[PDB]
Amino acid sequence: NSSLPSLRDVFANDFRIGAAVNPVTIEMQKQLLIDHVNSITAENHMKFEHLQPEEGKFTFQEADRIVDFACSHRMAVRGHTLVWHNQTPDWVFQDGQGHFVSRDVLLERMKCHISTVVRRYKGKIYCWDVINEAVADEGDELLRPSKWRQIIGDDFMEQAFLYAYEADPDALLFYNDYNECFPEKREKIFALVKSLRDKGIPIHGIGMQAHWSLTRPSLDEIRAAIERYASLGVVLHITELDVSMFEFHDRRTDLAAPTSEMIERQAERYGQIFALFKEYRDVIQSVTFWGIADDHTWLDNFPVHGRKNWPLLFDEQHKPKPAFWRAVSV
Ligand code: NA
Repeated sequence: NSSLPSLRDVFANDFRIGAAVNPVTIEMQKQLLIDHVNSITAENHMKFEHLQPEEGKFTFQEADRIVDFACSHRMAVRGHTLVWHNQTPDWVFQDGQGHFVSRDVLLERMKCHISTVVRRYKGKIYCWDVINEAVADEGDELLRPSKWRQIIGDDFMEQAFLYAYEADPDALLFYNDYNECFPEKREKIFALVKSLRDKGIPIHGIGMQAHWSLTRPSLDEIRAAIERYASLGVVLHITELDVSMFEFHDRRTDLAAPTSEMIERQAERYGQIFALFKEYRDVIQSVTFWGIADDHTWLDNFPVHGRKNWPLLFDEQHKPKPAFWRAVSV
């Protein structure tokens, strides 16, 4: 690695380079992070259930460690995530009697969470995924069901963005989602963000999770989605990038190593993707991977528990893969 290029330096004129982390992987992958990234996201410890597990009980210790690491290495931090249909405790939606709370009460609890969390990290965290994954991933409706939406109404996203803006008006506020380049879902995401901006809501950015495979989305699809979203005037971040060795239909559990063909195609795929990101450097300002090396990835257990995946630029021994060399040479 002594003579290896540094990802953040190669892309210094193009976008930040980030990694998702937790206190354990910061220790396990510390030198790779130090050597390559200039942005960090908490993989899990800034989600609602990890910050306010019980009402009025805030547990910032893990998030604090992650921010302390970033700040001491001059890394930016993306805050992930305030309002989501997952990893939010049941207390949030319920009264003492157990019934669902009212719209007004859920808005007070949303405001209190957002205010307390965003104000704690103001001046250290420069952007927040305020709404995560509200758009439907299947069927014809615009929006996914969620208790947030059930109890407040469809203006729950408007309110979340306004509460976060009040808590830190210097932050960039994002709508973040996956399968963001499939045309039907891209059109829903575009319509939704257009409608919020058309009302003056402080949404500044779209986060493209980019939980991609070797084949999907196509490069034409990615291009079209970047152009579509940029045409709204928002900032784009690629927020959770990984390139799975398995397509969505491939639920094999048996593979103990990637084939040479998978490794080669993944290298080609990452070179193609980075070439496209560099081409859109004027609208893409950050590319975060959902990890940094193949010794830690949520894809080992999702969508199939207990297998192994190899989605990143560095292998389990933290050495560069064929994908690294193509990514850095665009
Ligand atoms: Na840029």
